[PDB]
Amino acid sequence: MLERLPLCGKAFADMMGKVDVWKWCNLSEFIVYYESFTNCTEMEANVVGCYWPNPLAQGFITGIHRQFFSNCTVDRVHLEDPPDEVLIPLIVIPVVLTVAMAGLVVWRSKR
Amino acid sequence: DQLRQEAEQLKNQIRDARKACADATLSQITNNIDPVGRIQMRTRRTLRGHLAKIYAMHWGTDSRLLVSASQDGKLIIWDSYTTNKVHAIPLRSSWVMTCAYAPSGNYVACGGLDNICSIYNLKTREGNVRVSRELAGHTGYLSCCRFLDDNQIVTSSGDTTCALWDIETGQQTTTFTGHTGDVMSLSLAPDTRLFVSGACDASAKLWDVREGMCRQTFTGHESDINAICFFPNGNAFATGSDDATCRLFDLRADQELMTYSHDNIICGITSVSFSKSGRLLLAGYDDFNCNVWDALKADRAGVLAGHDNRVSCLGVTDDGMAVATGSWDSFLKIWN
Amino acid sequence: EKAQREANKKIEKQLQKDKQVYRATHRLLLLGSGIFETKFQVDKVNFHMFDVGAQRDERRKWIQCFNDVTAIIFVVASSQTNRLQAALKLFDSIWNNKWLRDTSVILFLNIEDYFPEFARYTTPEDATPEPGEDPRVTRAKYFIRDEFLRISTASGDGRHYCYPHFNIRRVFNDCRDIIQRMHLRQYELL
Amino acid sequence: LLRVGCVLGTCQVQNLSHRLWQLMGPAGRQDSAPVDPSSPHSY
Amino acid sequence: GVTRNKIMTAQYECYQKIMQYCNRTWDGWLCWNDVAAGTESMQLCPDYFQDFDPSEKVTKICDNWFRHPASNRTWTNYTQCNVNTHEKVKTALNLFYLTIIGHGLSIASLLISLGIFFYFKSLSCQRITLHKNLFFSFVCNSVVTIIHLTAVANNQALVATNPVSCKVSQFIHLYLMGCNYFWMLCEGIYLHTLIVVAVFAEKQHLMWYYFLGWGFPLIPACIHAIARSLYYNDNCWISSDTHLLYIIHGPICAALLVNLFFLLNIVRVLITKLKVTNLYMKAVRATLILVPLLGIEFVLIPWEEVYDYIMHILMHFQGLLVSTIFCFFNGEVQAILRRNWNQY
Amino acid sequence: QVQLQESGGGLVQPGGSLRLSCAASGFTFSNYKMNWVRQAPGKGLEWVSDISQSGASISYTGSVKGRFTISRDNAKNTLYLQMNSLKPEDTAVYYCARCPAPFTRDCFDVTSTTYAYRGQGTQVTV
Amino acid sequence: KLVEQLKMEANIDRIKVSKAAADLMAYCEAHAKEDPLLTPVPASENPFR
Repeated sequence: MLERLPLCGKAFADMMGKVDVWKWCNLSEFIVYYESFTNCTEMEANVVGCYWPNPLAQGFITGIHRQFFSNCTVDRVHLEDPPDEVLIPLIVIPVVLTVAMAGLVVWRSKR
Repeated sequence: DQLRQEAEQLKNQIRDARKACADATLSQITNNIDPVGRIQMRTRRTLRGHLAKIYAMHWGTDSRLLVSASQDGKLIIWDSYTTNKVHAIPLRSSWVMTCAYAPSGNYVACGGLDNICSIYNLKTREGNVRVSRELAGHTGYLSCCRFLDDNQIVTSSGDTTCALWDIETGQQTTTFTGHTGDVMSLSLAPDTRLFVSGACDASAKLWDVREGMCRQTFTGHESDINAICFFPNGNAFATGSDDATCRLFDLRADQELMTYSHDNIICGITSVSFSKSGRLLLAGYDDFNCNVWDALKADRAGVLAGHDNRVSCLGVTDDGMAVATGSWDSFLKIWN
Repeated sequence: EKAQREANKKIEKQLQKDKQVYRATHRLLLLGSGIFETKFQVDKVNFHMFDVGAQRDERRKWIQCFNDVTAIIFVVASSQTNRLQAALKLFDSIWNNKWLRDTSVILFLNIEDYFPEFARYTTPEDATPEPGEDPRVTRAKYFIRDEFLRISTASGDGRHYCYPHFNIRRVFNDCRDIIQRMHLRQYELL
Repeated sequence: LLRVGCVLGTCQVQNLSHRLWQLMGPAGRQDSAPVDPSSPHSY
Repeated sequence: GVTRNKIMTAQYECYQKIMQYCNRTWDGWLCWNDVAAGTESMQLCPDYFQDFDPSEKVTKICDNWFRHPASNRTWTNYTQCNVNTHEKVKTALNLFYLTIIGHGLSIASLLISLGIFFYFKSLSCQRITLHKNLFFSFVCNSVVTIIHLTAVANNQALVATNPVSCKVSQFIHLYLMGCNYFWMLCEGIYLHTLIVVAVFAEKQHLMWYYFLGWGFPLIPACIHAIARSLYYNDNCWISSDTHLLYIIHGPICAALLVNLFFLLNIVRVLITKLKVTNLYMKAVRATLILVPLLGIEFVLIPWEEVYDYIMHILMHFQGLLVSTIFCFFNGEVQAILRRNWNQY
Repeated sequence: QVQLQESGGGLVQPGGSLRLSCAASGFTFSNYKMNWVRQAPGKGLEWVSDISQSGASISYTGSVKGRFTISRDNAKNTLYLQMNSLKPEDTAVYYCARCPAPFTRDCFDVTSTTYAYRGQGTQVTV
Repeated sequence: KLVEQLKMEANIDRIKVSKAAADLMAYCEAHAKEDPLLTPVPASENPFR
C-alpha cells in the first residue's frame, strides 16, 4: 500500500550525484537534500491517514541510505564518568592534602 | 626659730615688685599687628621603623639629620630628606627618655630610666657606632640632655638636680640644685651660657652654667611643668604643664606674659617649641593632637591631627623649614 | 644616593631581625643603678622583667614608660604607719591613670583599727579556703583581696585587668591570658 | 553513590550557569508550532 | 533554521547507529532503543525549541507502542517539557540579576575597605595583612564570577566557537573560588593560632598562609582540568551534572569544616574567658561576627527553591558583610577616620 | 602660686572636737582633688581623707571614718575637716595635699616626701 | 638657704612688662619673613616634597 517510497527515493539517489561522492557523509551539505527527501517521504502521504512515525518506511529509507552512504565514520561525542575507581581518589586526595596543609600550618605556628 | 615667715614676706616683696612693673598685658599691646591666620600645615614625611613608643627627638644643626629615641632600645639617625636610616644604635638600656644630637654631628647622647647619659661616637676610624663615654653620677632618671659642645653636656634628672658634665673625664663640673620636683626638661639659651629648667613643682628656674647659681624662679603654673623651650631671642621662654595650659615667661620682666588656654582643652602639654621667629608656639598635647598657638594673641592658629597617640616630643629645625612630631604610635611625622 | 640605599637596606634588615626578637619578648614591671634587668625563659617564651632601683618616691612621671608592658606586677606586703592603706592608694592611682588604664596589673599579696568594715565582712563563695587554713586568717586575706578588687572594679574605662594571687608560672599564665584577651579585643570579640 | 549534580552550597554558581546555558542555549531556534500538551497529534 | 538542523543531525546519527513487544522507533524528534515488554522507556528532553526545557525528560509506554486513542497510533508525552518553562526562565533571570548585583556591591565595599587599609597604613599587622589578602581574593573571585556568568552560559554566541578559552576561563574561575575559600580557611587558621594557641602577634612567617591561599588551590584545579579533558570533555565544561566538580568543591567543604572546628574552639575559649565576673548574647554576637569571615554559612546548610534563594543571597552578600563588619563597623578604623576627616 | 596654707589645730582634750581650715589660692579649687595627710612624730606621712571636685565622692582612712568629716566650699576655695572624738594617736602635723593632675581620677604622690602642692601643716596635739 | 635664694632673687633690676612685650613683638615682626612656616613655601625651595 506504501510503495510510494522509491518514487522520491531514487530521485533522491539521482540528485545525490551532484555533490562529491565522498562528501555524501558530510553532514554540512547533503542534509539540505535529506530534508527535501523527508518532505517527499511525508508529502505523498496524508491521503489515507498515514502518521509521521512510519514503521513500514524505516526499512526502505534505511535501504536508500545503504545505497549511497555506507562505509562511514560515526563522529560520536561521548561524556563518560570514571570507572568508579578513578573518581573517588581524585576527590579524596585534595581533601587529605587540604587537612594535611592545615595541620602543617598549625604546626609551623608554634615554631 | 621660724624663718618661714621671713620667706613669706620676701615672697610678698617679690610679688608686689612684679605687680609694680605690670603696666599692660602682652594682649593689651599686641593689637596693631595683623592676625596670623589659619595655619594649615600638612604631613610631608612619615618615618617608620621604630618599634615602641618614641619619647624624644632632636634635630641636627644641618636641619636634615635627626635622632630619635624610642623605648624599644634603639637610636635611629634619620635622613629626613630621603627617609633613609643613616645609623641604628642598639642601646644597653631600652628605657630611653631623652636624646641629644651634638651640634658638631660627631656624637650623640641619650638617657632615661638608667641614671646614665651615654655618649655614642659617630665619626670613628673603622665605621662602627661605639660608646665613647658613659656619664654616671645622677641618682634619678635622665629626663633631658643637651650638648654644650663636643666635650661638655648639660643634663636634667628626676633627682631635682641638673648637672654640667665633662665628657672626656666623665666628671660633673657643676651641679644645679634648688628644684623641689622631678626636673622634666631643659632648654639651652642661644648663647649656651644660661638655661631654664622645668620641674614637677609648677616652677621654672634660670641657671647660669659658668656660675652655677639659680638666678630667677618663675611661678604661675598650677601643675607639673613637662616641657620648656627658649625664645629665639633668648630673653623669654614658654612652658607646658599638666594643667592644660601653656604660659610664656620673660627673663628681664620676671613675670608671666601670656596664658595659652581654652575651655575645651583639658589635657596636659607634653612638648613645646617655638618657630624660627617665635610668632607661632607649637605644643604637643596629651590628646592625639597638636595645637598651633599665636604667641602674641593666644589664639589657636592651627591643628595637626595626623598622629594616633599622644605627641611625646616636638622639634623645629634650625632653619625653621619643617616640624618633626614624635608620638607613642612609633611614628615620626614631618610637617610643613 | 646609592650608599644611602645600601645602608638603609642593611639597617632595615637588622631592624626586622631585632623586631622579631622584640615582639617575641614579654616585658614586665616590678613594683613594691637606675634600673635593674632580669631575663628568664618559660616554655621558650622570653620574659624581660624590670625592677625599679635608685629612683625617688614620686612615680607619677617615670611610671608612664610602662604603659606598653604586658603586665605590672604589683607586690603588696599584706602580712605602724598603715602600709596597706598606702599600697591601696598606690594601686588606686595606678588603676585610674589615663596611661595605665589599658595596662594589666598582676597583684601579688605577700585588728580592725584601720578598716572597720572587717567585722561585718563575709567570706564570699568565690573565696576557696586553702588546705590547712584557719577561718580568721583566710577571712582577713580575702578581705584585703576584695578591698583591692573593689578598686579594680570601680572603673569602667580601660582595657586592663587585675590578677590577684596570694611563682613564675603564675606570671606566665597571667601574661598568656592578657595576650589572649588582647587578641580577642583586636577582633572585637571581647 | 551520591546525588545527581552538585548538592553542596558552594556550587550554586555552577548550577545557575548550567541552567542559563540549558535554557538560553543556541539562538535562532524555532518555537512550538502545533499544540503539544493535550493533542493526539504530537508525534 | 537551526532547529530542524539539529533535528536533521539527530535523524542522521539515529539512522547511523540504529541500522548497525515494543521495538526501536523514531517519533520524529528523538531516537529510541528497543525496550522490554511492559517497561516504560525514558529520554531526556532535547534542546530543539526555545519553549522546551532540556533538563526535563520525556517518556514512552510499552504494552504495540501504546497507540493513543483518538490518534490510533503511537504518541509521546512531551507535556513535562514546556508546561513550566516560563517560570524557569523567570527564576533563572532573577537569580542571575541577584548574583550580579550582590557581587557588584561586594566589589564596591571590598575595594573601599582595601583602599582604606592600604592608604592609612597605621593598622599594618599580620591580622590586617591576611584581611587585605582575603579581601583581594574576594574581589578577584567575584569579578571572575560575574564575567563568567554574563559572557559564558548567558551569551552562548561567544562560547559558540567551541574554543579552549571557555575551558581556561572555567579553570581560572574554579582556581579563584578555591583561593577565596582557602583564604577564608587561612583567616580561620591564623585566628585559631592567635586566640587558642599562645602565639605572639607579628611573629609568624606568613609565607605558609600565602602558599595555602594562592598556590595550593592550583592543585585541585589542575586535577579537575586533566580529569575533564580525559573523560568529560564536554562543551566548554559548563555542565554541572558530572561529579567531577567535587574535585574542586570537595576541598572547599573540608576547609570550611576545619574553619568551623576553629570557630567552635575559639568560641569555647571566649566563653571560658568571659565566664569570670550576659553570656549567651555576646557569645552569639561573636559567633555572628566570625561567621562571614570563616564562610560558616555554607556548610551549616548541608545537602525546594527557598534554600537556594538564601544560598545565593548569602554567597553574594558575604563580601559586603565582611567588608562592613571588619572595616566599616570596626572601632579602630571608625575612630581613626573620624579623627582624620576633620582635615579632609 | 600654689600655697595651700592651713589654719586651726591646737592642744585639745581627749575626746574633744575641733576643725581645720585649708585656705586655697593660686589654682582653680573646683578643678582639683583635695586630700588630708598627717605626719605623727617619729612616723611617716599617712593619708587621712580626700574629696573629689564635685564633692560627692568621699573616702576616709578606716581609723577616722565615722569620726572626722571632709568637706569643701568651692565658692571660697577652702577645705574643712570637722574633727570629732579625738584620741592621743591623732597627734600629728596635718597637711593639706593637692595632687597636680586636674580632671583626673588618679591622684598621685600626695603622701610623698619632697612633694610640692602641699601646705606646711598645722600641729594638732591631743 | 631657701630664704637666701629669695634674697638673691629680690635684688635684681627688673624692667616692666610693656618693654618686654614690645621686645617680643618687635622680634616676631622683624623675623617673620625669614620664617618659612608663617608663609607656605612653594615647591622649589621645600626639601620635603
